[PDB]
Formats: sequence, structure tokens, C-alpha cells
Amino acid sequence: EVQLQESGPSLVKPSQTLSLTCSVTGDSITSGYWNWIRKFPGNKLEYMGYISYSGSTYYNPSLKSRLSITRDTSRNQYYLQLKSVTPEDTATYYCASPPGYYGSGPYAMDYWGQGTSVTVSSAKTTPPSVYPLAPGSAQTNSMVTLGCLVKGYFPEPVTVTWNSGSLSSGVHTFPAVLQSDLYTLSSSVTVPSSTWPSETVTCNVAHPASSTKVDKKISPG
Amino acid sequence: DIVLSQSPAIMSASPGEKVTITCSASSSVSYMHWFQQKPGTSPKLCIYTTSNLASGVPARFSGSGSGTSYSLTISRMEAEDAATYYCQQRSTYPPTFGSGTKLEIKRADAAPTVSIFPPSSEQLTSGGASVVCFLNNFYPRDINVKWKIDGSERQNGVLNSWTDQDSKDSTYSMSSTLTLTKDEYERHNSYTCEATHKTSTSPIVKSFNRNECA
Repeated sequence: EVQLQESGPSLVKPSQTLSLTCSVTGDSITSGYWNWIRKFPGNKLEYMGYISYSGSTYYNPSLKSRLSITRDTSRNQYYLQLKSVTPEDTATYYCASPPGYYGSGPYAMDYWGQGTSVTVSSAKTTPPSVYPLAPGSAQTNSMVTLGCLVKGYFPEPVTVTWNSGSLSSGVHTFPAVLQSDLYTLSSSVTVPSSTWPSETVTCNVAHPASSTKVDKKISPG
Repeated sequence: DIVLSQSPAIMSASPGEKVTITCSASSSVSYMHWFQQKPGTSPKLCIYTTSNLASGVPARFSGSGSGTSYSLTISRMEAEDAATYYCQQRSTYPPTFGSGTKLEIKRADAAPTVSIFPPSSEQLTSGGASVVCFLNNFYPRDINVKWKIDGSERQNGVLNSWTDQDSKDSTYSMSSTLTLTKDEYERHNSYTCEATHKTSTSPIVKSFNRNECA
């Protein structure tokens, strides 16, 4: 029914102010409460605050004096302004409406935007080094597992495909790990040994912030 | 400042099992709301005002409690119930949330398929050498990886990462990466990735020697 959409930057520098927009389509912000919630790495959620139908605000005491929420009723948008952000303000930020009912209907519902992941760090754009992972040997069994190593990149995210999507069921791409300011990820793909190395298998690694186009068929060695 | 203590923190339930999640408050709250979050989706109201089913939630769920003790209950576990649940209170500002219950699917045990990979020739142009170990499609999730250099454990310089429960087969995967200085990688020839899990006690070891292959 209703629609909320988070708009803003993905990466911010420490000490800088974090700025986000929540745009509301499907309903007016002239009625109800409109809030910002955030999900930390480790998955705890924190209620950040609200801006009312009348423009009144409420801010969680935990956000000390750093958070302010504004709105534009003749554009149906409300904004978050979070000052002096340290690395620990890194999270996915969601705008949302408290549980209510509406129209007619019997049931309580609520409305959440999709969320925006925000990275707080002073790193610079660094394409990843993409390496081939091929076994150093093998006689038997029916499957063979090969993969790719995407190391030292910034920022998130990275994307990995195998043979342009034509390999899927045996794929595992692992969450990225932050190490010494740089991200590292790996991906694996298991195929029948009568397909490799007989028939080529390639990892398609793309990194959006540094326009990287890496393809690397995994060859024996 | 109402503190919402939730339990258990993580758990696996078979299809059809009865499941109970508790949320205990620091102080009395008038009601407890419950939210559901599946991988890829935002949190969605699940239970409203302690016991009322929210739009789109099936009748196998229910809630109860009052004062400082509340619970949420699935009569019969379905695979689609797999997710993270959060209890929430709004009777006192600020509105607070519980730490969450990660609810997983229980399935048949499966030993990890283990595969080891040596550094690539491409990475040997730099000053680092990384060995990667893949421990995939296993169950349950608890697993330990040990990295042996010449049959001798090495701790740290390791980078471990887990996938979330596979959506098709309910298993888990885990990658381990040992990044060494290139010169230290060439002083040792035996590289072993050892997995200790639940199949048996000792198991799954994959190795490669630096002296072999090129």
C-alpha cells in the first residue's frame, strides 16, 4: 500500500554529518509519526527518533545532541541529520512508521523503507585484487570445488557471478570482512569434475565504486 | 531505558516443532510488540499489542504476557518462519528493542565438504600469500577451523566468514583465509586446513604441499 524510500550517500567520513532523506509515497506525513531506526552490525536495532504530523520531534537520549529530524510537507519528505559520525555509526538506516491500522480493515500493520547501508570510514576507493582459486591436485569424486578471492577493496559492495549466471546452484559467495581498512571476500563454485577442467568456468567480479570489470576463468596449476 | 532481554538468542527448530521466545523487561511496560525480519527484508510487524496478529501473519503465531514477562509462540514451525524476531516496547520513551532471536531451520547433520587452495601466482607479485579453505554445506552451524603450517598451528592472520543458512538445503558454509608474508609462505611447504565439527571427533583435514605442483 504505502511506500517509504531511503535516499542518501553510502559512505561518509568520520566527523562529517550524515544526511539522509525519507520520501513517503502512498500517504501524507501530515498525519502520524515518522521515524528513523538503525540496525548495527551484530543485528541490534536502535530507535533513533521521530518527527510528528505537527513537526514536533523526539530524539533518543542515546544520540546525545547529534541527531536532528526535519521535514518538507509539500514534497512529503522527512530528513535525518546526524552530526560527528564515528566508524561506529556504520549501519543500515531505515525510515518507518509505527504500528497503526487504517482505511477500514481489522489488522494492525506498519511501513518500513528497504533501508540504506551506511559506511563510516576514512578509506579511499580501492579496486579489489581478484585471484583464481584452483586446486593444487585432485583421482576421485564426482564434484570439484573452485573459487575466487576478492581482496583489499573499498568500499562495499562487490558482486560475484559464475559463468555470467549460468552456474548458480553450486555457488556460495561469503560476506565481506573488514581487515586493516580494506574489505575481502571469496566465492566458491562446485561443478562436476567431467565439466572442469574440460569446460571453462569463470568468475565475474564487479566493484561498483571503482568501475571494475574482472573476469578470470579458473585454470589448473 | 527499559531494557529488553530476549531469549534464546539463536535456535534451530524442526518443521512442525513448537517454539517459544521470551522477552523480559527492566520495568513494567503496558504491552509488547513483536517484529519479524527475514534476510533481504526490513523488519515487519508480527504481533501487535502483546497478542494481536498483524496483517499478513499466519494463525500459528501468538503472543502473551504482561508486566515484565512476555512471549511469542509458533504452534508448528514452518520453514518460512526462519528469521530474526525482535520484541519491542513503546510504553516508555525511548522505545526499545530486544537483542533478537535468530530462528533457524533444524535439518539432518552433514559433515563439511572441505577444500584447500594455495596462493595464486598472481598474488605472489605482492608481498603477501593467502591460503583459502572452504568448508561448505555443513550442519550444524557451530564449527572450528585450524590452520596448520608444517603440522603446527598458526593463530591469527586468519580471516573467517560464514554464510547464512542456505535457503534451498538449510546448510551453512564457511570460508577461512590465512594471509602470510610471501617470504614466510616459502619457508614452509605443508599447508593444512583442519575442520573439527560433529560428524566424528578428529576429522576433515585437507592439505597441499608447496613442493608439489606448478
